Amino acid sequence: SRKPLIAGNWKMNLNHYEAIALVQKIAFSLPDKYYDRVDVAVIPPFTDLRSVQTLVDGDKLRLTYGAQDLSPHDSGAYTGDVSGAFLAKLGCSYVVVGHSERRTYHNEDDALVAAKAATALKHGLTPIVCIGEHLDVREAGNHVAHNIEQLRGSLAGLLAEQIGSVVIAYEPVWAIGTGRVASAADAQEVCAAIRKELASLASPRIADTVRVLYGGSVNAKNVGDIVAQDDVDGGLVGGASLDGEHFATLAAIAAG
Amino acid sequence: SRKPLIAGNWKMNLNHYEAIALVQKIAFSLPDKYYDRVDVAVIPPFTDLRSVQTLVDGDKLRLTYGAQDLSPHDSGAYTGDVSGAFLAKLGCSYVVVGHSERRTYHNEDDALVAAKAATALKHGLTPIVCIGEHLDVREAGNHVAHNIEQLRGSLAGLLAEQIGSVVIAYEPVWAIGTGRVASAADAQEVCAAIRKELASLASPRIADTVRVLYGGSVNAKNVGDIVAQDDVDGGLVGGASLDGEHFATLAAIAAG
Repeated sequence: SRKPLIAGNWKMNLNHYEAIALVQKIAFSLPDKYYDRVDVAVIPPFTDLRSVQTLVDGDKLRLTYGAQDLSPHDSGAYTGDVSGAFLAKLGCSYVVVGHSERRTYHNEDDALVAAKAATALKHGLTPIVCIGEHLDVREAGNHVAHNIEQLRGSLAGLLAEQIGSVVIAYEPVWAIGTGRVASAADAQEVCAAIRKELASLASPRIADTVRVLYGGSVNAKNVGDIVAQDDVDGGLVGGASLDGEHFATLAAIAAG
Repeated sequence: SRKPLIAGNWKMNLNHYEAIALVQKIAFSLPDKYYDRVDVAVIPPFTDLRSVQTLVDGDKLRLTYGAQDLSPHDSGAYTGDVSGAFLAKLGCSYVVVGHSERRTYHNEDDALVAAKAATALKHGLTPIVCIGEHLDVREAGNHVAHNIEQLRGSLAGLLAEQIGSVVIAYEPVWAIGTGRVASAADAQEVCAAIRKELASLASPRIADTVRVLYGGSVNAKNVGDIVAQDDVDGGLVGGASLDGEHFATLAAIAAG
């Protein structure tokens, strides 16, 4: 089976002591037994990573953590940018690449996302490679093909075993601020097509190991229907990740 | 007089262990008498800031520190981005805005830089507002005017009193990787024109308090000539900032 993953994208929220308080809310809210059945990760801003790392390692917590971006380069004259080497040294397990906010606000195209994914893997990090279509594509009925094409572009250059080392997240961007709602069936249709394409880019065996997460709006009342879907392996969670009790509840549901 | 400022832009270099080692080397290397004569700051990657804060505060160091960028927003759905609220809580004194590398690699324009400067000030941070012309402009002889227009655009929206709370850095981008070399006289020409413009944008009294740094190649061989100039108040240092002894040496020279 694929072990489900519930990863909380905090976005640009929470300072370093707020970070510690949130991680403690989660740790003290989620019964230990659940970790054998679900992987649970927090994804704080860069500036919170030291604080989270030392809490998680110092208290031997079973939650893992990650970052929200990284440079396609390893080091050098890139003022403002953060290397995957730094994230690795901090013990990060995951790094989000290609989030729709970065694609939109920061002009990140598929090729850059692919480069970031490769660099993540060079530093032993698991990239969470995000894809998803806008409402115009969805309305045209071309959402499956568009997602496949975006996946191919965002994984370009990766070898089959490298594909086996990524996570994919499907963001139904067409359901953000448009008033549209993505159903569990909508999620399953795309995540099934993702897995079929991964089987081509790698192998069926490898595609069957890759976690494909839902990255739309997740809460306690919809998470179970979504993660119950055959090809959906968890969630890249937005706003609910900032409420420790709520986030713990998502993890418990995804576990069983 | 204006007290000189030597600020070390680490760029995308040094993990959190290396950051600690470097700051301790700097503190070991720079005699305490020098801080009454020069202000010294380190500008690490985001992921090193907590580590640097705890060392500075716990060792009661006289060096200060800052970050290499920030969002124009305070919080929200900006995956990957870092808030000036976070930087303030980490005890940063400075934040670099509009570094040439961000203008070139990340498409930041003067208006974005001005918004970042304003947001830095809202969080009690001193923005280091970077400007500088590329080779084509220098080769045309229009460099002063180009810099003054960039300065005006990169400080747009700031009130006269807020201009008193910024630092300016002149980057001779035309001499960065081109084979051209900027002299101390070249720095003084632009820095004097920057101050003249600050006198117009703000007032002559405010302009005489604003630190204007040189942000080209600074090393132990040229720092004295640079800081000797009438309108140059220090350096935004690159690669020499990564060697604790060398960096301490720069500060010592800048101090007398």
